[PDB]
Amino acid sequence: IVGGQECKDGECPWQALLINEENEGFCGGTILSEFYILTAAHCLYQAKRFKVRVGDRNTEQEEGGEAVHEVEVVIKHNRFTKETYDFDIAVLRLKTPITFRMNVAPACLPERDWAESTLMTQKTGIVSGFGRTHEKGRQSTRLKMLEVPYVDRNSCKLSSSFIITQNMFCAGYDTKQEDACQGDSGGPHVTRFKDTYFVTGIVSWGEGCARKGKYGIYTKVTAFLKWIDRSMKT
Amino acid sequence: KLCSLDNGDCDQFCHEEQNSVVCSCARGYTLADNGKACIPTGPYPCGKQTLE
Ligand SMILES: CCC(=O)CN([C@H]1C=CN([C@@H](C)C(=O)N2CCOCC2)C1=O)S(=O)(=O)c1ccc2cc(Cl)ccc2c1
Ligand SMILES: [Ca+2]
Repeated sequence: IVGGQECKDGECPWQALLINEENEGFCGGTILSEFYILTAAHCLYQAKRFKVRVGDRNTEQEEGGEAVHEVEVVIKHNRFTKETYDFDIAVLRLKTPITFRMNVAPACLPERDWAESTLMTQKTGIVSGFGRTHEKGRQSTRLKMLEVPYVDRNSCKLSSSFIITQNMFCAGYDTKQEDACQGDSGGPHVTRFKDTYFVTGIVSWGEGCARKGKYGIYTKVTAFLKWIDRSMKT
Repeated sequence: KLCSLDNGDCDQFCHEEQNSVVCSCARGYTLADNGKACIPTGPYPCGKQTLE
């Protein structure tokens, strides 16, 4: 996360982190239920063996809520393509169930029509992660969050050197130096409505981080609700 | 009108069916007697920041 702020106690409880053999994070995820994590399909080509960590806000100190979970099944969308990052979505089923507590809770899945008409028309959404704090910099030891405006679709297409498919949407700023970055991929984009948080996106890609005239591109979760429902029953 | 007017007075999901507003809730909640509010069925319901 470039710019933004720290998540305070209990404010980002649906955050998950994908960790490698060295206990280093490489991607984010969103807790959907006691057995399932939402992430980006492209993150699956970044480590041979990995686990999932939840309930963590500071990677440098033991806080009391941290839990590591092993992955039982990896369900990647069969239409994912590395060429364009279309269908950049995957669900992970864990071997053991997540025990909810302070800093550990799921985000809600919304219904498609209502989410597209009411959530995605709000002024802003919220992105979070332990990713790079600068395009060429290092990953954050603190969990960060950032309010990102929804961006007009035609404006986003005009600014982009890569295709924006029906399965993507844009959020962020034109010139203000705030955006998601490397290591945040797969993490949550949520929208608040009457104090309840609904998953609206997945951190996917960008031409660098926080560059002028460029936006953050997110997987459009509302187009995959039936797909997610199928994956969570198998 | 209907769902376009303050979410139809619904806590969460709003749908327009025939001539009237119909409210519903996310998995893990049930609709209250008033047909508008959403009640969590158990501890740590989806979408709520944690206090305890
Ligand atoms: C080594 C991985 C890497 O550098 C990825 N990052 C970006 C650099 C190029 N791309 C895009 C243009 C890309 O490669 N794609 C090819 C396939 O079609 C889709 C585009 C990157 O994504 S990054 O680490 O700077 C990065 C990653 C995720 C981001 C997510 C958001 Cl919301 C905003 C910026 C991001 C930057
Ligand atoms: Ca910690």
